[PDB]
Amino acid sequence: AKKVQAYVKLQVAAGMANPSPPVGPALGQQGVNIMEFCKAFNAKTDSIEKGLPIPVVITVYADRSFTFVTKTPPAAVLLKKAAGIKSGSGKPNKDKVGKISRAQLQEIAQTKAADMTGADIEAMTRSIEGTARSMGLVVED
Amino acid sequence: MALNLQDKQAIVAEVSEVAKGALSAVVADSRGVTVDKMTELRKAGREAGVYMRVVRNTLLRRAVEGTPFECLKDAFVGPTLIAYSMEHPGAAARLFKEFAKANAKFEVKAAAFEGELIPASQIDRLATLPTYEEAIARLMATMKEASA
Amino acid sequence: MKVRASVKKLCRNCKIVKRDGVIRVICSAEPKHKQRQG
RNA sequence: AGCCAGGAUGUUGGCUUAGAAGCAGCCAUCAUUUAAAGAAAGCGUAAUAGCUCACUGGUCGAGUCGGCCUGCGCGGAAGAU
Repeated sequence: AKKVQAYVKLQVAAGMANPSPPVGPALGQQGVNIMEFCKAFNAKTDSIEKGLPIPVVITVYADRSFTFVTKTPPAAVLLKKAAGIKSGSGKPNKDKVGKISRAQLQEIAQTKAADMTGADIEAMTRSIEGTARSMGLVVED
Repeated sequence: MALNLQDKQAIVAEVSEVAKGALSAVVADSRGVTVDKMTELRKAGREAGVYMRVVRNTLLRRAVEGTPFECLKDAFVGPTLIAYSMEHPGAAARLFKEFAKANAKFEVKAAAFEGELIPASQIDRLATLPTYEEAIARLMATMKEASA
Repeated sequence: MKVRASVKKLCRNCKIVKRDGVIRVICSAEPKHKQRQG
């Protein structure tokens, strides 16, 4: 990629591409088609998984017919479904209560290595530590 | 800019490259972006790993500060921006060709390939440094020139 | 006009100028800011 | 100082709310790519959006900034034969 036009990243539903309240028309209305988002998005989404937030950016200029593109999951929410307590803090960040695993935080970042500058695979992990310690999440490391 | 014990580090590394370097080109990143340097990063990774370093230094006392020792022609490659692509163990193997290709993708510019000082010339995109190891193109005609 | 005994810059855009021997606050961004000594 | 650029990721931080996406509030005020980019200073919105600003990179090529002491001046300063 060398040039981007615009993007509205929102956490939308992999199971079925048709939410009324969450986004509905707000997903794309400025040249975007809500009819092209249930005929192609679910085309590639049966090939990995459905159910969790899958952000999507849409390529609409003025020709009415875009080229949907994928995205990658969030890393701060990766410690909610894969690490421990979902929320992360529970209380205001004054007292450390959270925790993480030691074998994890190494493979749970290799999935999202397609958006990490740190060349080395482990230099990608070192960044996770900051992500994982957002509130001070104390690894029994 | 801390005082002087910081910039001199830049001059040290740059002089180490220019003197202990090889054939290299320029890359004029007037409006550098994320992905242009990322492709340059992969390209440098191909050359034996990380020695095709490319830092954003067009600055006289910073990049032009190592010219006097080696590459004593960088005053004219001292202007608005020259992200000199200094080399290291090896040769020209594909540095110029790869630049010549990646700049022609509209990647920002290379100031019309201002060029480094391997030769006694200034700007000449050459393709005469791709092949430096091949020793098998000479064993292709041995089993077809015996019968006749 | 804020025509005030005390006048001052309010924001970054506010400029102090004297013209005809009088202080004025003149603001590029905010018509409100634009003042006067009296 | 202006003049060209950027002003980015987790993120829209979470609630309580009606909605809250920097900007209603309360509160944490952290971390990342690092040239740098405030969980945000203004504007802006239905709320996003959007627009700036902060800091930082480019041109340019001498000075430049705000405190102290004191001299002299300005305003504050409107009455009736």
